[PDB]
Amino acid sequence: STNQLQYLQKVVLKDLWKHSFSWPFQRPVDAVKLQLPDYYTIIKNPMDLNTIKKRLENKYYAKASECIEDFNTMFSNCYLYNKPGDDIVLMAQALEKLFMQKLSQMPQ
Amino acid sequence: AASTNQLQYLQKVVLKDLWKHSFSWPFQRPVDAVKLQLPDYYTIIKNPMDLNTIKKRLENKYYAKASECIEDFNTMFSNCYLYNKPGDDIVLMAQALEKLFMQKLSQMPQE
Ligand SMILES: Cn1cc(-c2cccc(N3CCCC3=O)c2)c2ccccc2c1=O
Ligand SMILES: Cn1cc(-c2cccc(N3CCCC3=O)c2)c2ccccc2c1=O
Ligand SMILES: [Cl-]
Repeated sequence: STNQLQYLQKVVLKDLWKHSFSWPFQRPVDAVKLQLPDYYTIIKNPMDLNTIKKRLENKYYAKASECIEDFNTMFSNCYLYNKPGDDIVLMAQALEKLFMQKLSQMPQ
Repeated sequence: AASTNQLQYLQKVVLKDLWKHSFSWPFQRPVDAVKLQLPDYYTIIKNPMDLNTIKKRLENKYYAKASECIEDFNTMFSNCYLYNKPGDDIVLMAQALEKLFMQKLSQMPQE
């Protein structure tokens, strides 16, 4: 559905980006820059808001469910790599909460 | 009453179908950290959550909104991801359940 894909692009992604905690998720985790020796090894499918945004712009997704899967991968990647109480985890959870709320207002 | 309809859906459809999934069994009761010999689980997982706790809260009309129940579901999953490691079987198992959760959430009656 291009309608749901449009909502994910114009509402969900925009609103997550506006959130004050979005900045660490705004581009791929650059494991060389951040000195994370194991990240590319154990996180099999890195994902971020900018990749999702480019894919929606390029009409890469066929259904909204594939775009939603990328959002969930971005969040679970962060939980899987990090530890409870980490600040990055606290930011991801606030973003996931917002994501979960805006999905509840998805049309169709 | 719109919250009630969505909570009925969460109870009778989403929770039921996750429970039916072959990978649901480790999530059907709270993680028993004593039984499982997990010395740090209760220390670092601040709000443990499981399918039986959610089932009981739905049966006891504990939630006021569907969003509060959805929060417990997400807590169940992120707890698992946060405590465990990428590639763990329990993580693969939660990811399958989480995918089903999002699929059934997509058919939630907009009320
Ligand atoms: C989602 N996420 C994000 C960051 C993270 C923090 C600060 C900065 C950046 N930036 C900025 C541009 C490129 C870049 O990588 C990423 C991170 C750092 C250490 C461990 C885990 C994570 C993580 O899981
Ligand atoms: C969600 N989850 C579940 C289990 C897990 C596996 C097998 C059995 C049980 N059971 C059965 C009855 C009580 C009980 O605790 C829990 C687990 C084990 C080790 C580390 C993490 C986890 C985890 O994160
Ligand atoms: Cl209501």
